Amino acid sequence: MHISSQQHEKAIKSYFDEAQTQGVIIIKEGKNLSTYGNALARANKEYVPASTFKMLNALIGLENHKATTNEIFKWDGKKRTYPAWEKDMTLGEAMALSAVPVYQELARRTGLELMQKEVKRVNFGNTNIGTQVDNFWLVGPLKITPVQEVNFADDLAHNRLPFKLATQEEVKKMLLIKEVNGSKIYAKSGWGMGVTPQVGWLTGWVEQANGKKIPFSLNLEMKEGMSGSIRNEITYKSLENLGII
Ligand SMILES: *[B]([O])([O])C1=[C][C]=[C]C([N]C(=O)OC([C])([C])[C])=[C]1
Ligand SMILES: O=C[C@H](O)CO
Ligand SMILES: O=C[C@H](O)CO
Repeated sequence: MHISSQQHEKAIKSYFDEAQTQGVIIIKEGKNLSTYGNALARANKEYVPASTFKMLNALIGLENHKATTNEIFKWDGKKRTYPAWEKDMTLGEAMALSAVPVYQELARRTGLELMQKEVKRVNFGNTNIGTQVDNFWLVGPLKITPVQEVNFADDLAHNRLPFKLATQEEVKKMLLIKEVNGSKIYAKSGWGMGVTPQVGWLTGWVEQANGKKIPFSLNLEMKEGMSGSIRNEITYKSLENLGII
């Protein structure tokens, strides 16, 4: 509309600056990528995917019959970092809670050889999973750029990934995080705990009421003390500033 690009860029930059971190949000409209934020050079830099990999882990596990969407993964009874992980849950529940143990079990079911084949087949990030099937998305060697993440989101949103349609639809159902006046936001957060500096992600898309899908990827540095919700807050403020929601 009437707001200048200068003003949108200043606003979105300010959301990162006010959080006292450095980051970017990339938005894709059709084929065009737009880069906003306070550290634009991050757009083509590699970071661990962290829990954003759960989207791909789920696609792989479902496609390869290593789980179903109704299967309840039982809690083993051992102490976890958060109480919400000390419970039985499905893949979709684990997606929302970013329950690493569930997705480590899924990864171990898939196994190293198949996992590597599938990550290569999808062309995800640097494509390298190394030798440890249960943490390769967390500590390396798998890495991905924000441009690659928004492009993955665009692929999933439009059922373009090399998986069955129904596999993609199943995973997409797991990713609904917010509804805002008629728009739906599908996304997965990431937080690279135990990498340094720590990366934060929120990668997904907006499905507008008219059916248009607008992929995005937020990437920032998570600082001591920071709440995970800052990823969501910056994302929503940016999308709102641009009129996408
Ligand atoms: B994900 O939301 O980025 C996520 C959830 C839980 C835990 C981790 N990372 C993690 O446990 O990393 C090690 C390095 C294994 C402590 C990430
Ligand atoms: O990393 C530190 C902050 O961006 C300072 O305002
Ligand atoms: O940039 C994105 C492509 O999707 C991966 O090489």
